[PDB]
Amino acid sequence: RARGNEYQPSNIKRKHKHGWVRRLSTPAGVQVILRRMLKGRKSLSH
Amino acid sequence: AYEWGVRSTRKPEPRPLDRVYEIPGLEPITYEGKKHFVPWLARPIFPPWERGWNDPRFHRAAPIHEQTLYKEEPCYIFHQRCRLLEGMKQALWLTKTKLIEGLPKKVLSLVDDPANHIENQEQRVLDIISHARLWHSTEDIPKRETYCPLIVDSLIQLCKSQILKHPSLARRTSAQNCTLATTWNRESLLLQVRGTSSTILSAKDPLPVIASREEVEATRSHVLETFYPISPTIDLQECHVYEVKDDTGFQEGYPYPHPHTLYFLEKANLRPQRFLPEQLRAKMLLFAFANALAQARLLYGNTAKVLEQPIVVQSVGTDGRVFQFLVLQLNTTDLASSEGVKNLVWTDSDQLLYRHFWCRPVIKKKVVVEPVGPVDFQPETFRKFLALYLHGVV
Amino acid sequence: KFVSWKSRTKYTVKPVKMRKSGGRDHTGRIRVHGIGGGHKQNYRMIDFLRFRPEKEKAPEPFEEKVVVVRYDPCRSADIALVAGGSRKRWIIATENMKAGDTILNSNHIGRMAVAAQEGDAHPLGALPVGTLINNVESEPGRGAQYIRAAGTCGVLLRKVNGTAIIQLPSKRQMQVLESCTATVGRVSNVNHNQRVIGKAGRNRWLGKRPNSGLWKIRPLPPMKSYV
Amino acid sequence: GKLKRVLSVCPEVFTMHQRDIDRVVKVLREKCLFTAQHITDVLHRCPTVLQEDPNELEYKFQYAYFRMGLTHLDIVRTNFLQYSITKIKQRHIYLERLGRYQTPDKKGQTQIPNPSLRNILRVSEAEFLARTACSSVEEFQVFKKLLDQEEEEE
RNA sequence: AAUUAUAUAACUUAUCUAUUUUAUAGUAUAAGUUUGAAAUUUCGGUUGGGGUGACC
RNA sequence: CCGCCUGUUUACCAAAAACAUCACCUCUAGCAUUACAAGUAUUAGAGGCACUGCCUGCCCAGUGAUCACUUGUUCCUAGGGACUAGCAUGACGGCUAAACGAGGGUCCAACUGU
RNA sequence: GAGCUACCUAAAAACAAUUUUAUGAAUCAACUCGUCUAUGUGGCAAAAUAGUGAGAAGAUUUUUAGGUAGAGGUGAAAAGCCU
Ligand SMILES: [Mg+2]
Ligand SMILES: [Mg+2]
Ligand SMILES: [Mg+2]
Ligand SMILES: [Mg+2]
Ligand SMILES: [Mg+2]
Ligand SMILES: [Mg+2]
Ligand SMILES: [Mg+2]
Ligand SMILES: [Mg+2]
Ligand SMILES: [Mg+2]
Ligand SMILES: [Mg+2]
Ligand SMILES: [Mg+2]
Ligand SMILES: [Mg+2]
Ligand SMILES: [Mg+2]
Ligand SMILES: [Mg+2]
Ligand SMILES: [Mg+2]
Ligand SMILES: [Mg+2]
Ligand SMILES: [Mg+2]
Ligand SMILES: [Mg+2]
Ligand SMILES: [Mg+2]
Ligand SMILES: [Mg+2]
Ligand SMILES: [Mg+2]
Repeated sequence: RARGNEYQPSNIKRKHKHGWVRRLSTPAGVQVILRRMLKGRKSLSH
Repeated sequence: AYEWGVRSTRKPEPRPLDRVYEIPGLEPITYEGKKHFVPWLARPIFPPWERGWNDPRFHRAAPIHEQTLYKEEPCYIFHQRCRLLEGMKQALWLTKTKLIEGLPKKVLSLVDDPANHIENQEQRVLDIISHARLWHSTEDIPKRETYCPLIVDSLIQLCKSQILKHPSLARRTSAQNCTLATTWNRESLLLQVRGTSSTILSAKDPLPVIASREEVEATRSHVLETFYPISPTIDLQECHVYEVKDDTGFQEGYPYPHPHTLYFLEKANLRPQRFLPEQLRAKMLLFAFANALAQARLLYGNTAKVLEQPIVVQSVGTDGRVFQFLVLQLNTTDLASSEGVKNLVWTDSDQLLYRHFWCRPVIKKKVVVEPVGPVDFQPETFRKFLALYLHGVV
Repeated sequence: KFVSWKSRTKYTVKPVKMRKSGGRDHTGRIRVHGIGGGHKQNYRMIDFLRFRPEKEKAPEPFEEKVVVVRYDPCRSADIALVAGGSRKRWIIATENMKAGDTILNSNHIGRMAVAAQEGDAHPLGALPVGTLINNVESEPGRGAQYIRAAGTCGVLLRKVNGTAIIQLPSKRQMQVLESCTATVGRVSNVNHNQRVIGKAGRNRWLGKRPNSGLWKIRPLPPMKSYV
Repeated sequence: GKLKRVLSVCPEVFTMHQRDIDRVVKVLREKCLFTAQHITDVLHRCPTVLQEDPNELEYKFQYAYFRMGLTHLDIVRTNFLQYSITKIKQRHIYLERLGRYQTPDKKGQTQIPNPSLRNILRVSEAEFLARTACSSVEEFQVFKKLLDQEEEEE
């Protein structure tokens, strides 16, 4: 079958998988935020 | 013995207290001053909190034992949803009554006279059935929660048209969703009834008595049947916080003090939520008996005695297709003992108005096997319905 | 995130809704293979302690009335609703139970043997030796755990002192005190094993998934030659 | 009845310590790959096995399994374990050298039908030599002594 | 295949409790023995390419 | 010819004779508060394998005949006892069986710019 | 990293006409799949189009949200699948 379309957008899924509350839930996710703050990223999370 | 509720689903036990608390004479240092939790300081112990005033939206009820109406002795309450396991037999025991099969001869004769016949009676009845089941709605198949109430109101309207012949029918009125209650004792058991009626027909004059004093006295030979090992209170609600009340349905001073008929409906769409026939009849006795007793107690006070003037009340119950009829006579208010004069009840059971209804024609191989409309209509059932309505005037 | 559905705390006769597992632990990984799907089902709580006296009642033998004998999706045997006093509860149904019968639950270790009718619960000591039984209890007051399947019965082989030997359906003998209750008679649905599934689709209804496609005596040194 | 025979043959079963009983059972299960039912069969049939120490029962079983080519069922049916190792080696080795016995091959086949195990062991020595082997009594006595010397050298 | 292997499973000896008149129960650990789920590492040379042989 | 049948599989070179499957067979387990399971040997887990009927079925200790000897296995010293009467074989073939298939072949008729 | 795909949990949904019966039956749309041939091959398309084919009340198909993670997971075993 034809590939290239694996992104089936859904806002509820997007915010739960990669969102702010999700990142802060574990210590590993909190360190993800710290790295992006040190680099200077304008977007810390979805 | 197996215990219900797995531990993983139960609330977890409180954390153990810090060991610094064990040491006597030492004041712990906590994070209370900071106003937030930190993992490396001791957990404070706070005293219980009181707002200092009452917030209606966050009211909390006091425990049962603190309620002003708490009573050590239990009261068993019968309400709408209660379904008696033993059916009529248990109902008769609770009300100290004797059962006669078939309707009273006087009432039955009212309709045998062709003068009481309505014009085009059979055709008009067929139209009401079709309107209740098919025509009233925009939907293809209406549901019982709609047509079951509708069939009864339409039939009452048909019978109520007989005022042209009998001007005396203007002395009665009907109300919706009135409530009834009574308190009485049976062999040391305190019993109460809390209920409601779909509609109540009230009259300005009492109904004629059915049985003579001679028949009333002859009941003493009859003995109420028992059903060991099952207790009479099975399926009743045991209450320890209750109040003693009696209610006919209207406050004192109502111009129409005599209730004529009580109507009860089974309008639930799902079968498990609908009373079975026998259980429906048992509910009718207790609800009707409560109405009669409350009316008696009102007139003759709270004393117990054999009544000089018996009280008669009628009841009709249906699910929209099958009909059941009831007439009750209250002879005595001394129910504490199981022996003595007994009340009397007449029952006509499982009267089918129609067998089935088709909202669409039945077609097999392009042949209309069954047309739309009622199947196996029985006009006899309506006449019994009409006879009860006319009783007390004609 | 998995939370067990077995959280209800109070006994009742109303059916309870069940959640299936799929063979997965609370972690979420498969632990048992071959489980999945099937028809939706409701749980009816069975009371396995036959001699439970009612609230505020003394401990002496009582009787109860058989209201129904009904099919159960969660077992191989069938169950019966029984009412006594002002209480109703489910129990297991013996081979020949019928609606309207009356049954006896006893607390009395008769010095002599008590005549036994199918379905009544008696302490093991009373029953004569050789009388078939089921729903056996290992310890007094524990609740039945053995021989509660369809068409299965045990035998009371022997009694000495205050301890009896029971023969389980597997034929492995077992012993227990004589103060633990048991009910006489074989369990219902004696012909359960005779069923024929017929087609593969029927197993999928029961909640069974298909198997997987995938398809040690070490000799001693003197045995190496003739391996 | 199984207990009755065990008690008569091996009165010390009750007296024996836990350790001793477990080792005999454990050898039969883990090292000999006997099923649950057979284990009960062997204990009832030849109670003397419990007295026998381990590392001798295992050798005896492997002798039949590998060298003699017998199967689990054959051992249980014939009460092979009951017999002594000396008798097994003396008779089996004599037949093998004579060419009257063949270890089954990898395929499971034998060019010549092997003698029945009952004839090898159950029967008397006189009948065994006269009928199964068709040999002379004197030759067997010489062979037994010769075998003894070889074991001594071993 | 070589080297290990408190994955499990068994035992044994201590240690710590109970008792017992030596004695049998158990065991937050240490040292051995037995099983082996696994772990790391390797695939001499000349003889065409094999197949049996050889050979250094 | 192969497979019993409806189903499944190598997303992007393989859809099948492979995998699953009702049926049948072997092995392991006597028990509760998170799976198996709010279950208990007619139950649960692991694995093999077409079904159906039909031939081929043999390590019971031998001979006498429920009885005596001869064996075997053990002890106590070549003698003396004890035990073996609460059970009793098995292993292949040809079978297919109607139906079913975008499975692999052979053939007749019709049909046609092959 | 399970918004693709593999399997599972919860809440929902679709199935005309005709013949049989009383069904993993039959003919054949919707819908799901992908036997055979030609075209295409930097293509309309990093796997399509045109015809022709298999199933189509069931072990059926479909939607929404949740679960299992690389020494691993899932698997009607193709050493298949896990952007
Ligand atoms: Mg992209
Ligand atoms: Mg396989
Ligand atoms: Mg096939
Ligand atoms: Mg197919
Ligand atoms: Mg699949
Ligand atoms: Mg492919
Ligand atoms: Mg195909
Ligand atoms: Mg293909
Ligand atoms: Mg296959
Ligand atoms: Mg095919
Ligand atoms: Mg031709
Ligand atoms: Mg998903
Ligand atoms: Mg999707
Ligand atoms: Mg259809
Ligand atoms: Mg596909
Ligand atoms: Mg087809
Ligand atoms: Mg088709
Ligand atoms: Mg179909
Ligand atoms: Mg393969
Ligand atoms: Mg391969
Ligand atoms: Mg990738």
